Amino acid sequence: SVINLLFAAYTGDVSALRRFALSAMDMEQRDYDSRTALHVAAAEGHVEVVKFLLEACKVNPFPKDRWNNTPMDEALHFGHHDVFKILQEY
Amino acid sequence: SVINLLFAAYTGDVSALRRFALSAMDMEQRDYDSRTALHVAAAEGHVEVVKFLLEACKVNPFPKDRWNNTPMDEALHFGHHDVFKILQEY
Ligand code: NA
Ligand code: NA
Ligand code: NA
Repeated sequence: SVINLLFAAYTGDVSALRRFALSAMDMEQRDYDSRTALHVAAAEGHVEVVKFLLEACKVNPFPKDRWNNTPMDEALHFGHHDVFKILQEY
Repeated sequence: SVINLLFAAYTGDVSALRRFALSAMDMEQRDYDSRTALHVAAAEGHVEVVKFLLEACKVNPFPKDRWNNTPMDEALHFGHHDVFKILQEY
C-alpha cells in the first residue's frame, strides 16, 4: 500500500518495512510524484531504512522522481552525508 | 485518506474530490513530502481541479512542499501557463 509504505519510510519504521517486505509487498512502488520509499528515507536521512531497502530488499538504488531526482540527490540536498555515501557504493 | 486525496488530484478526478470535500475531508492534508492536492494538481496542469480546490474548498493557494515549492512553482516547472494564471490571481 503506497500510504503505508512511504509513511513507514518517512518515520524510519524499519520494523514495519520488514513486515511489509516479508509479506511480499512491492518495496519499489511509487506515489503520484513518482517517489519511492528509498527517496523518502534518503530525504529524511534514515540510514537503517536506506540500508534495509538496498541490501535486504534489493530495490533499485537510482529511481527518478517527478523532478528527476534520485535518492542520492535527495540525501545530498538535505545534508545526509552518510546516506549519500551509502548510495555512492551503488 | 491523504493518499486517496492526492491520487484523485493526480488523475484529475474532480468528481471524487467533490465527494471527499462534501464528506468533510480536509482538502489541505499533506503527505510525507509536505505535498498537497493543490501541488499535485498544479504539477499535472489539471485546471478544473485547481479551480475547484481554490474556489470551492478555499484551500491555501501557497503551501510549501519539502523543497519549498508552491503549486505556482510546479505549474511553472511543468509549463502550465493556464494554471499559473489561475494562481496568480491569489
Ligand atoms: Na540520521
Ligand atoms: Na544546503
Ligand atoms: Na517532517
